[PDB]
Amino acid sequence: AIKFENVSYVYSPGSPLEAIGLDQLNFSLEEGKFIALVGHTGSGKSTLMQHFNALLKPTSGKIEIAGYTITPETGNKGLKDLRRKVSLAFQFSEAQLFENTVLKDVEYGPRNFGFSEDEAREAALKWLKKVGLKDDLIEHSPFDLSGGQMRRVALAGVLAYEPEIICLDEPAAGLDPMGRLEMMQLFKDYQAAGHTVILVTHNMDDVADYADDVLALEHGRLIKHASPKEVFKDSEWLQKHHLAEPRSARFAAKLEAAGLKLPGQPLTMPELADAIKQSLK
Amino acid sequence: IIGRYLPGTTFVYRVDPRAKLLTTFYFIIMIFLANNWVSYLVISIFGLAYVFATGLKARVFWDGVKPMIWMIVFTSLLQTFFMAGGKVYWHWWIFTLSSEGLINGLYVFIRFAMIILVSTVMTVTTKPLEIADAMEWMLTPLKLFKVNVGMISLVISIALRFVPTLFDQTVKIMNAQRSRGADFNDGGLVKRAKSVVPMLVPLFIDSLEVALDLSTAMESRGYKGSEGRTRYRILEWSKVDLIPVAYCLLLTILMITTRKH
Amino acid sequence: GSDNIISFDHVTFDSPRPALSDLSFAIERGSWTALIGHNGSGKSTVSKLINGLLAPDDLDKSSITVDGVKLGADTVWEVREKVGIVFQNPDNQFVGATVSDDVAFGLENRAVPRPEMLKIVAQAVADVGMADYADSEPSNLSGGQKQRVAIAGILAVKPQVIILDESTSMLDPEGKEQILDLVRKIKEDNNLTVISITHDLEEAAGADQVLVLDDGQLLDQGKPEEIFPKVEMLKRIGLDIPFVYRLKQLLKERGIVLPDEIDDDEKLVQSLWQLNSK
Amino acid sequence: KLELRELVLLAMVIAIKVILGQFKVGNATLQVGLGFIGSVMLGYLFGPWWGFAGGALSDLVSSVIFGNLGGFFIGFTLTAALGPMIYGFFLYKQPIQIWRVIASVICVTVICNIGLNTLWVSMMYGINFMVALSSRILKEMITPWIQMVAVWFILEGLSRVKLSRKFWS
Ligand SMILES: Nc1ncnc2c1ncn2[C@@H]1O[C@H](COP(=O)(O)OP(=O)(O)OP(=O)(O)O)[C@@H](O)[C@H]1O
Ligand SMILES: Nc1ncnc2c1ncn2[C@@H]1O[C@H](COP(=O)(O)OP(=O)(O)O)[C@@H](O)[C@H]1O
Ligand SMILES: [Mg+2]
Repeated sequence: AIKFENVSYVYSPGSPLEAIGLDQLNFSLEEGKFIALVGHTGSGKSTLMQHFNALLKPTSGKIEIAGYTITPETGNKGLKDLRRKVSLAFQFSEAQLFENTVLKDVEYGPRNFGFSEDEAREAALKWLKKVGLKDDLIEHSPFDLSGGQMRRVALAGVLAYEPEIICLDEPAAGLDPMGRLEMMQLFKDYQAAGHTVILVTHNMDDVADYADDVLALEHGRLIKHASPKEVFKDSEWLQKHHLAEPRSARFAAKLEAAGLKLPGQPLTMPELADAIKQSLK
Repeated sequence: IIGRYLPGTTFVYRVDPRAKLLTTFYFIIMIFLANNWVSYLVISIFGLAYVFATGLKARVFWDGVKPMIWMIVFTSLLQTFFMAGGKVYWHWWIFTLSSEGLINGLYVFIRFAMIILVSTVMTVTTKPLEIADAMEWMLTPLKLFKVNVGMISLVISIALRFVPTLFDQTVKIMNAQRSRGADFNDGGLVKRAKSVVPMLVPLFIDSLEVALDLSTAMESRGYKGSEGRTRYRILEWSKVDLIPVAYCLLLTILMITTRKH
Repeated sequence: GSDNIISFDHVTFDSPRPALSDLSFAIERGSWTALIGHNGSGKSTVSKLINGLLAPDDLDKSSITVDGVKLGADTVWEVREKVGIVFQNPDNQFVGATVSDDVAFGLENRAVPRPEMLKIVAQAVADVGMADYADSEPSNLSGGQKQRVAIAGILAVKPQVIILDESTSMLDPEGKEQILDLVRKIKEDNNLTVISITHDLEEAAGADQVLVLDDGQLLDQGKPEEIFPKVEMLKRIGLDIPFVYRLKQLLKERGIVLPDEIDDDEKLVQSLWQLNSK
Repeated sequence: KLELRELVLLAMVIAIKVILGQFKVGNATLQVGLGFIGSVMLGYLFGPWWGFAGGALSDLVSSVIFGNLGGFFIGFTLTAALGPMIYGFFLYKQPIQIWRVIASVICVTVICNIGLNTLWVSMMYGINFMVALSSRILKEMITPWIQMVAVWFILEGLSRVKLSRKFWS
């Protein structure tokens, strides 16, 4: 499980430039669910992301994650075992590929966490098969690849050791629709395997379709923490807090403005189609 | 740690950056001429006047001198021991505190202090873009070699713009590598040496892509070489620039008469 | 009268597959022609080839003409004055040390006297919504602000064609909307032609003409209301079906019958409302 | 000479050297600055003479952005320009070998770190040459043996990068 107590992060404590990155946060994320972290630009999503693996340590806060406890005065020793269980993929993670070989780059992850020379290789091939990258592209340089293939290699690099908690910063930003859907289904299937996925994204359609919990930030302050069918229930509330709503929800709102009833809350396209079918039934 | 300029309203802030840089260079050159107590007193008075004329708190000078105080102390004491002479106050195997040794140590400390203070005054009270413009202006005489100083100025301008960006990219790359188990300060000599590659190779790739994108962007906007281009950002003189001209010139007298010929 | 016209041509950077192959299209004057395709379809090379950065492999049968002048090694730096491109990455193209210097880079390159440069730069910076940021450093600006600076710099030299090469891909949705609205306002005011290169079809939904590319070949061209309904072609080459047509396809599979001319969601919702009468 | 794209790459490498000048690696008492790495990049990629330019400008640029608290002086600029010149002489187009790395590091630390830097510190601060050298020689005898291994691994990585689709040769 993941749990925050009163947490604050202040950039450059003291100093004339003292920006409050995070405000008083209090939430608990249940292990094994899909969580989508949403908010406008500059809301502190990246700081909250980095707080998970103790890259950024709190200021007057307590974090309980993967059995570990992080406090403002904790040291850098022992974070090697935390970063094995809680792993973060940053935005444009394809920029981190540096190794001589695709396979070597994928297995650079597990090897750092004590994997043997055979276990790391087997995990690396397994996840290279899973991410969709085909076989002959192995033993190639990571730089002699397409953008989508480079991103697949980068994601396989951080999924290769099976971390319990994975936090993804806009994983499918620039991919094709087929690749985007493939990556989203990969993360959903990883979540269905018992692990926890925390997604930081601006796409509300993905939040409606896949997320089980929605974590809404505004100016470093947690404004809402609930299921997607409750975060997107009030359009004016979303507009006030710089939050967008699903395109399916927008169409549902327009149809209801035309007067046609729609049972439930059609946040995704199959639900909208079924709602229309029931309305005209 | 990027950015050391501290805004202020005193007349030093209005001096043209070229004149301020010339004053710094000339002060460093003139420090070479100090070899007796009179000349060191003269440079001390002039440097302290230049420091007070900025209006800055002494804390900025102290912060500037902290990184080198160990070097200053070690150099001063070793010069004191190696140039010992005259009256002896404490004698050991090699350590011999002496009047001439203390005088030489004081001289070395004064040279260190005033070089550091003049450099801090130049750095703090000038915007980085203006220092860049002054440095590009002082590279003008190289045109007698027919070297394209336009390319030199363009390279300096582009490099100064991209240090803040590439630094943040380096931080991002280190964080991305650390998130998957990389250790950048542990593991002994060989592992520490190996750990620099995960930092450098993606940074070099980013530099390559930035170079290609910026070259295309510059070529598409009409760039065809430094020959035949006007300027938007210019440096222009004023009356205040007569202050450094006198301040140096007067100094040039007070040293020459007073130094031990 | 067409602004850009290209006769069939191909370019190779050295590579077996040419990036383009017999590409041939015409672009009107005062249009919002939208260029869409795959991430390896050859759109960026088209953008770079319009202003003369790249040259066709056989000049004897290839032809590129912008604003009535035919592109050639001698004519480059004359077509490049009439068309400007805003590239994908906001900060990689930011060359100046400040906003004013970045805007003034293009005028410096043309040996404009400084007294006129000051006025032109001030007016160009005021045309976009960044009048007070005339001294901000590149690192103090967001992606949308840097794209505004790029558009202002392009607008300073007064081009006749603006090519937005996936300019809004790396911005937040509100930044995307703000930049697109700013570009539309500038196009209306200065009477320009805008060629928008984009991956998602939402931007192309408002275009006056749509060009779709695949493997370096022009697969189809026409109005967005006639390109989008061919959903099978869009799915074949892997492109995002726009919202209304995708929803109409789902209603088709659900058994609901709608006219094929249905378009932007207001018409769709009113069609469902009129169907609800029975 | 260098085309526009190569000039922008030279500016990128200058910025990389300036940034690496601020990065230290080591324990609580023994720390080595990574600046030498940048110098190798200026010698391996752009040759002996252009690296010299990249050596000089990197000293100006850093002094502009991080402050030259060691005194605004042209001798340190000459040293920072002379380093990459030797690195380029030893490593520009030749295949990566152990003896080239050894020789380049030794020659750079003998001519630039020992010698020129000691001479200019002595001239600036009035102390004679032996006083300046005795106050330094510990670092210039410890650091090169680390710079050797670091340069070997950096050259391996950069040779890996150069032979790719990214680099435009
Ligand atoms: N410098 C280069 N050398 C060789 N081939 C290249 C180079 N740059 C691109 N290509 C190739 O040329 C083809 C055309 O790519 P292009 O850049 O036109 O695509 P795009 O999807 O329009 O790009 P963008 O995303 O920038 O809009 C691709 O197969 C690409 O891999
Ligand atoms: N390196 C930094 N130094 C100081 N302040 C920062 C830094 N990075 C971010 N901030 C501030 O902290 C807040 C958190 O922003 P961020 O976490 O980047 O939000 P997002 O991830 O949504 O862009 C921002 O409003 C920004 O002003
Ligand atoms: Mg983010």
